[PDB]
Amino acid sequence: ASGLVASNLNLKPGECLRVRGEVAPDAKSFVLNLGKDSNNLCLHFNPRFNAHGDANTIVCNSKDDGAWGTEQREAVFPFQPGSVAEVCITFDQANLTVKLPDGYEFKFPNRLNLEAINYMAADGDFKIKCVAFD
Amino acid sequence: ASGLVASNLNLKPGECLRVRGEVAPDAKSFVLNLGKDSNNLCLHFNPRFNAHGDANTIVCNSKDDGAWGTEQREAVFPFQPGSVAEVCITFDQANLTVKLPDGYEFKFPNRLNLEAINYMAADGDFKIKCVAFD
Ligand SMILES: OC[C@H]1O[C@@H](O)[C@H](O)[C@@H](O)[C@H]1O
Ligand SMILES: OC[C@H]1O[C@@H](O)[C@H](O)[C@@H](O)[C@H]1O
Repeated sequence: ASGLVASNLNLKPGECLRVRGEVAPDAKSFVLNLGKDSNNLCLHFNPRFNAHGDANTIVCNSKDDGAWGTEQREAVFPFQPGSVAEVCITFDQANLTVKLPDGYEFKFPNRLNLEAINYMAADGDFKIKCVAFD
Repeated sequence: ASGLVASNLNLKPGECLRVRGEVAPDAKSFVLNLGKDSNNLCLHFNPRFNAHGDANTIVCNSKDDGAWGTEQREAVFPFQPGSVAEVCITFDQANLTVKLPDGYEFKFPNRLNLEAINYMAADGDFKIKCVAFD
């Protein structure tokens, strides 16, 4: 009952991952994890409506062998409870580029130095409606 | 080398699962599996161009607690190596309905009596590019 989990993605540098989902009507936060596996994440994309002291804050972090890295926070929050939201994530050797619903873009360093993303997992108040790879 | 693997799909009866992927240019066949897990498949969708002694025939079968059931072969074959193909799948407790690229649709008995589909997997000859739930 958690969220969609996909493996063997083999997303190489330069490829874009497009994820469209539904934010729960009473969402507190949702997560989109990308990486090698559940313990090695190049991107922990975590928009928080109201959770852990954050109010409408997008928090991103890396996870190397189970250990969380230094969190990064964005200046915009183009997400609304009970509404469709789409995010596009591009993979590069140095950084991951994330484009939000409203077109805002930001980068998150590829700390684990992954050469390919093979794992994706969604969880929280986000019901995935479609995923596309390129 | 296998294809994409998705779990926690939570596909419910009546929902439409649209899968679009690229058929390898030198594929002798390809597989799209759906079910509870790798050992319990409500649908083993296997178009065969030239494999296992068959030619341009779509072979369907189920796998219950590891055991393969009786195969069913389809009447059409709207597939070709080295091209993009999309299939649309839905189900109820009695049957699964598979719609092909040519708009043709057939039914395959839901032998596992599944009330939800949580697992999907493609092999090395079918590269999934898009997955939708509607
Ligand atoms: O640094 C990332 C982590 O931050 C925590 O506050 C949160 O509870 C975890 O689920 C994870 O998001
Ligand atoms: O009916 C399903 C089965 O068909 C056989 O021909 C094949 O060798 C098995 O691996 C399995 O796919």
